[PDB]
Amino acid sequence: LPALKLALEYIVPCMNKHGICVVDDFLGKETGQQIGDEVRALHDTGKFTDGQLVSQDSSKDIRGDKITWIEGKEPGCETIGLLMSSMDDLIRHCNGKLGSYKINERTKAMVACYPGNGTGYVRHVDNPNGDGRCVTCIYYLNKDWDAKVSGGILRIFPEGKAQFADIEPKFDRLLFFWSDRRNPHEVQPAYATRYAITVWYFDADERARAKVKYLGVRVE
Ligand SMILES: O=C(O)CNC(=O)c1nc(Cl)c2ccccc2c1O
Ligand SMILES: [Mn+2]
Repeated sequence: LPALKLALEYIVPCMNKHGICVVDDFLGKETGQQIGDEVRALHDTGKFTDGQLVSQDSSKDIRGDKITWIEGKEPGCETIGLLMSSMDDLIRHCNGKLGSYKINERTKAMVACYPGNGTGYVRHVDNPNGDGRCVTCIYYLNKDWDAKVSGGILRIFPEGKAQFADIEPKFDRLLFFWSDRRNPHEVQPAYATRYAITVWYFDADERARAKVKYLGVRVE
């Protein structure tokens, strides 16, 4: 599907209505599997961190999600860069229709690997203090994921709503949601290796004034 039809007929109305939007089969099996291959290659060659220290004898320490930051131009990351370009194309075609936000900037990609040792990620808000991030975009890479046996569901707790939104981390699934306090969320314990790629998109105004908050030119 062209970035434009998805954006205009699904992503814009869904984000303005629900603030949580899922696109399945975003890039297709061939491209999705190549991205999976690149991510697994990064993992197998030690490009990830050792993992979030979950509990602290140091040999018995439990570590959780591993991460690596990817620009998309690195050797062996070109298909990740293609994913990032595709995300950018969608956001570009949503211009002026997501909230009243103006998006002209993003982060690098954060590739995350939950190692499958029963660790997850605690309930949190991505941007609770106004750092400029307005949309969280996550792409999942896990073929034939069965949450009934592997866990790893993303559970979102939409504000003002007495309800859960449970999202399985399915292969070739793209997810968008508002990054601020509207969408507290958690990753339930994962019992199999679980990969995802996240990009955050900035609202230009919030980012500009965030620079005032968290602050140079020489004076002679
Ligand atoms: O992977 C998922 O479905 C959802 N993950 C997250 O919400 C998530 N959020 C943050 Cl802020 C971090 C932050 C650092 C490392 C991993 C994260 C993560 O997986
Ligand atoms: Mn998060």
